Amino acid sequence: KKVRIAFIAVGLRGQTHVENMARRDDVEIVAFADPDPYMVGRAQEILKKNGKKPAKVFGNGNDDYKNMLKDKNIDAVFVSSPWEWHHEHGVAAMKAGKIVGMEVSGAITLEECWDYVKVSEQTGVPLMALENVCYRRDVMAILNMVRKGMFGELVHGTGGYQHDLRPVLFNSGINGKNGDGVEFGEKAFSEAKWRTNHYKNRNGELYPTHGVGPLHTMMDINRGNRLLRLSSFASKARGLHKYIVDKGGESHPNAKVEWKQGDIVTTQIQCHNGETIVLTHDTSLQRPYNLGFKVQGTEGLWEDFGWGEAAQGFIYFEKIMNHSHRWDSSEKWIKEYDHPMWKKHEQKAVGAGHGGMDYFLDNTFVECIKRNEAFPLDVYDLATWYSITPLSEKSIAENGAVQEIPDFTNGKWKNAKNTFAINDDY
Amino acid sequence: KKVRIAFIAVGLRGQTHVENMARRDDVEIVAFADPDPYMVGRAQEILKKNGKKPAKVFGNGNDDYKNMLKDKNIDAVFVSSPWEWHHEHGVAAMKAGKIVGMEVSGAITLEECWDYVKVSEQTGVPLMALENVCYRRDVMAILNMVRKGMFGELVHGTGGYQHDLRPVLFNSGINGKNGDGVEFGEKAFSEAKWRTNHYKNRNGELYPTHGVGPLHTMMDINRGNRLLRLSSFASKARGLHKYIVDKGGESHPNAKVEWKQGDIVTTQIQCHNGETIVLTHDTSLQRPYNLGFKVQGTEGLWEDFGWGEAAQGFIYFEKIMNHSHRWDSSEKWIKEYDHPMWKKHEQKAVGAGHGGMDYFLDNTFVECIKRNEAFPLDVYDLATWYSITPLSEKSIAENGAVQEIPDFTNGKWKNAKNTFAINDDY
Ligand SMILES: NC(=O)c1ccc[n+]([C@@H]2O[C@H](COP(=O)([O-])OP(=O)(O)OC[C@H]3O[C@@H](n4cnc5c(N)ncnc54)[C@H](O)[C@@H]3O)[C@@H](O)[C@H]2O)c1
Ligand SMILES: NC(=O)c1ccc[n+]([C@@H]2O[C@H](COP(=O)([O-])OP(=O)(O)OC[C@H]3O[C@@H](n4cnc5c(N)ncnc54)[C@H](O)[C@@H]3O)[C@@H](O)[C@H]2O)c1
Repeated sequence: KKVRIAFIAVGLRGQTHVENMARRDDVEIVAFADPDPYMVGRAQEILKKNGKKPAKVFGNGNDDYKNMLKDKNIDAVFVSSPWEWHHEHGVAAMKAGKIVGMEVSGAITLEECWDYVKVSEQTGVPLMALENVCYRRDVMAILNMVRKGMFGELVHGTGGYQHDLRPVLFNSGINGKNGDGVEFGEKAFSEAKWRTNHYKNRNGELYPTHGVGPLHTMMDINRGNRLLRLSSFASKARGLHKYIVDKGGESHPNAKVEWKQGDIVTTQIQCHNGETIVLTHDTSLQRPYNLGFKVQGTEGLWEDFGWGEAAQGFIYFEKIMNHSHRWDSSEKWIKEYDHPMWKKHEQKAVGAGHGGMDYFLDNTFVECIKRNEAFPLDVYDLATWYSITPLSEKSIAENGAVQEIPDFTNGKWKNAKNTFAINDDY
Repeated sequence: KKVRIAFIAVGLRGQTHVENMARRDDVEIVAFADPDPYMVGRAQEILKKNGKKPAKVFGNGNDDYKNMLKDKNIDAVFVSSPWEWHHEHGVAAMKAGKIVGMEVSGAITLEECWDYVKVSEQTGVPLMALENVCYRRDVMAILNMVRKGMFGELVHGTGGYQHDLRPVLFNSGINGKNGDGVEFGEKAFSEAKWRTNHYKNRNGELYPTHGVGPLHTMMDINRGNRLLRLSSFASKARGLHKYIVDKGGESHPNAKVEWKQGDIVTTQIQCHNGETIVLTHDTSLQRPYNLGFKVQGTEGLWEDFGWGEAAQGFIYFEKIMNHSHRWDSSEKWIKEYDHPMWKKHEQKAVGAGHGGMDYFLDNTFVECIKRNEAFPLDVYDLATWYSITPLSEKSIAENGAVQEIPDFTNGKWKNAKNTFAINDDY
């Protein structure tokens, strides 16, 4: 009756998924696949901490996931691997008959986006885009207000991954430590080992899901609407070089690397039903954390400035606020229109509980498997968001030229219905 | 010894310029040219109120400015006419040997942008772009911080004319009244008479100067940097139709007009020295007033949410703020780094004084004439900002295709020096 789940990659983010599953007694954690013994060790400690038995470890090189996927007992897998490993891990999972929870990122190539959907359609094995910010308390509250008609008809939104990643892109290489050095690549630890190389070799919207995901759900993208085209402008890169000099001096070998990834990459996107979206990738500069959300329609306007707390935003509703022409604090609105799912299950995610928005994301994953129902953020959505990355890179190489975004649904977007957070349970 | 100034167009904005000049005893207001007797009447009342003698009125049709320009006593003129009249009024002014203060807007065509500069170079008569938001107290404070090196090297900025104009684009037609009806065109009053037609017939960045101007001064545009290219995305238009129905019912003839101007138009702009700029035109929807400024560099980040007051923003300076990773209120920073010009001349613009940012703008205009010095926002800048409009329209017609922005300076941008607000007087 319970769901048997394994993990491909149990690094820092895979470990969060391990803790979420480890806390549920409707899930048995069967196995881990990860070639790093230190990462596996803390994942196993998360298990011991929750009173669940250890997992079978597949730590023999990069290809040992192939052997874990032969386990017929395995129902579903979480893929929390580096960006370059996403496609290989997920399709091999679906081909082995394993339902996939796919961590976010962009695609390495446009080609893998199509291979996700086409492999999933052939195998009949569904895949969930694990976009956690779609389950952020304020975002879910705003979604609820949009559905209540409080924003009227939406015309425009903004959002973006705007989060200082300098302390994560560089470290010493010591296991367990970030922001303690200027090393990246083979000798560095966690994301510095692999993510930072993408900043050296590429220039584009490398991380579009956190900003676009909320807007996707609010504007019915792939569910009565879809994304038509985009154009990407990239600023110069200055922040990663400056950080390396300020932390580890001019004498470091790494002070010599020219970074291709501009500090700010902005992407304009046209939607079928008239809306427009602007994303911003901002990870190599000093700043507070803020994804820079704007949801704007004919009767409502919301803008945030924080990391998702009720009071960390501004809101204006003309007809409800007596045409005051002044921002209200978002606080009372986010609390009044807290999504039923959060109001019901709050104490599983926060307070007594744990995980926050991540609890709710992985809860949907598990409940969709148990109930044998389609994921609300599915393989078509993954492919769509993922495609923003290679198409932004092509736009930048073509000095901002407009790239057409493919329709990965082949017409299915027209009549598909929005099933994201449409009840209070999952 | 004093400057003799006339006015082409004395509508509501021209009247502000009349009041500014009327309050100075280093200026004599000689004449007005305006075919609307009601507008002339309140301009004359502004004169009587300040104890200055009445002006010669040239109110005989649209072409009566041509006769006012024959007055050899006239040193300079302010042009505060409708957008479609800007080019004709300004070049005729320069050809008559009159120094021009040009009100802001965009260009009707790309062609007039070149004609401004080429007429000014031939006649030797300079023209000032009257961008008042460049003199906004918080903006001037931020400019000062940028020049002090507090933001480090700038990579990115945002800004935009985001101001609910629905009550101005439609009125009854009664003289002196806005937001009191649903009429526009020949029977409507003030800006509803002419501006609203642009929303019917065009779709683009119709008003770029308020957002781009501050960034221009901070990034040294046309003064060691310049604008390379742009791409414009337009959302659907819904807000003007909705406003007409909510105010004057479905039965109005105007409920039938399909508006071409999308509610949100965003424009990405590449700068020569690596910076990028995103503008937003937002005038046909409910919202508080906020131009949505962002100034972002390697050591500082500023974002506003208000209409320019010290506390209406957030700021983060890594090295000065102990790497707190938290927004500070902009209040103490805007006050501490108040531009010397404001600190010195505060009481001429606010408190005992009058005009605010507009006092400082028109003060620079007058002091540059008296001193026979080049304007800091000159004819090349006008042409540049103005060009954003027709090029955005072309981009939207071409589904976001990238338009090259001309170099109106012909290489002069490389060695030209930033002279905007570089002293405490003008
Ligand atoms: N949604 C979120 O809030 C969120 C947050 C952080 C990271 N992420 C995403 O999670 C993914 C991983 O990020 P991370 O922070 O955990 O990085 P990490 O370096 O800590 O984890 C990567 C792990 O993958 C393992 N790995 C590499 N190749 C493998 C292979 N071939 N087979 C099995 N395991 C392999 C590594 O040994 C490591 O343990 C990325 O896609 C990242 O963008 C998402
Ligand atoms: N910088 C700012 O803060 C600011 C603010 C508002 C408006 N503006 C700009 O000022 C300009 C005018 O706007 P407004 O609000 O004063 O509009 P308005 O309708 O009140 O004024 C326009 C005036 O021009 C006159 N006019 C029209 N054709 C003329 C002609 N051929 N010769 C002489 N006069 C003529 C009209 O009779 C009217 O009095 C526009 O470019 C607008 O964008 C700037």
